[PDB]
Amino acid sequence: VIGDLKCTTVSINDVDTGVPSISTDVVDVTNGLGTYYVLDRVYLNTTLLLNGYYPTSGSTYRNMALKGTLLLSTLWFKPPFLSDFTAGIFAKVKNTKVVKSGVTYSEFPAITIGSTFVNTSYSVVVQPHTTNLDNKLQGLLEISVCQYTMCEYPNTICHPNLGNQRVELWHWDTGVVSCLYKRNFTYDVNADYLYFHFYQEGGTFYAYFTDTGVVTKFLFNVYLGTVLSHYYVMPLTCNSAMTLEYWVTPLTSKQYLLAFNQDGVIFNAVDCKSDFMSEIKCKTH
Ligand SMILES: *[C@@H]1O[C@H](CO)[C@@H](O[C@@H]2O[C@H](CO)[C@@H](O)[C@H](O)[C@H]2NC(C)=O)[C@H](O)[C@H]1NC(C)=O
Ligand SMILES: *[C@@H]1O[C@H](CO)[C@@H](O[C@@H]2O[C@H](CO)[C@@H](O)[C@H](O)[C@H]2NC(C)=O)[C@H](O)[C@H]1NC(C)=O
Ligand SMILES: *[C@@H]1O[C@H](CO)[C@@H](O)[C@H](O)[C@H]1NC(C)=O
Repeated sequence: VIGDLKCTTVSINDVDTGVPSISTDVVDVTNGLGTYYVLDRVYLNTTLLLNGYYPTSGSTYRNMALKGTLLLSTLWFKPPFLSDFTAGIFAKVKNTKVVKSGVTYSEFPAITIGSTFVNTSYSVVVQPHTTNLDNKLQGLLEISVCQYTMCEYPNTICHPNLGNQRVELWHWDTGVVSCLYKRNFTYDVNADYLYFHFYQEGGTFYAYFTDTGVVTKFLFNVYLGTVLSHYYVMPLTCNSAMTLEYWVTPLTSKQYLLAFNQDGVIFNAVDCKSDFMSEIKCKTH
């Protein structure tokens, strides 16, 4: 169980198979991927040593995406899918683009980061939403940090035009809900991959993002005053048979050597303590 409101009892499959296999991918930071621009300053034709929240080059992502249609399996809402959120996580999210009746769509999972996922605590939610405006599909990231009454078995659904067996049910809250943060951010519905840094330091939750290139850029922060402990990528139920990828690898406080080109772009990165050559390279400015 994720949150502890019994929101639904419709098409829940509690009988227990094996635990699903989670696909893996090797972390490669060489072209800048996994790094973010420094918000307070732009760098040009230079290379910089700094401390940040970075993944371990050479370790793995896990594809945390769960695609469904009608049946929600209870296994989806436990480890290894409910996972630990310590220092932070770096996300590599495929923008699944499926074509139906002349229209290309934009679908990928939503993620919640929280402690207990009870309405006595604050949970972060990053949920995509698309809407048809002037016969052209636009995309938003709906970002909020609230005292959500999260559900046991939280899911999202795809665009109605792709059809749905299920309603969307990841929290249940009729009244007013206290929110530390809420705003929407647009994203390019034509992007192949979206990239996310989520981390926490000194009671503050941070977030970075990009839908262009491989190097993220500051999205928001908010002071929570508490420590978050878990993340859950929610299953996305839909009638289209589509392929979802939500690759997550942990961040830790590390030292990276980043190279900035003439346009201010991070085009190369080195994880200093990852391998022996990276150690030496960082030790030679
Ligand atoms: C805050 O969360 C709880 C759920 O954890 C909400 O509802 C009650 O919770 C208790 C214990 O979990 C259950 O035994 C009750 O059955 C729940 N109520 C109902 C009507 O089912 C509680 O209402 C939430 N508060 C707000 C303001 O959303
Ligand atoms: C973030 O975007 C969503 C989607 O555009 C906004 O939700 C809509 O708001 C209108 C008016 O408040 C409602 O009548 C619609 O039903 C909402 N759409 C859905 C799908 O729920 C939301 O208000 C935006 N929030 C912020 C803070 O910008
Ligand atoms: C580095 O940056 C400057 C900034 O104008 C640019 O003109 C120059 O061509 C770049 N390349 C080198 C090798 O300095």
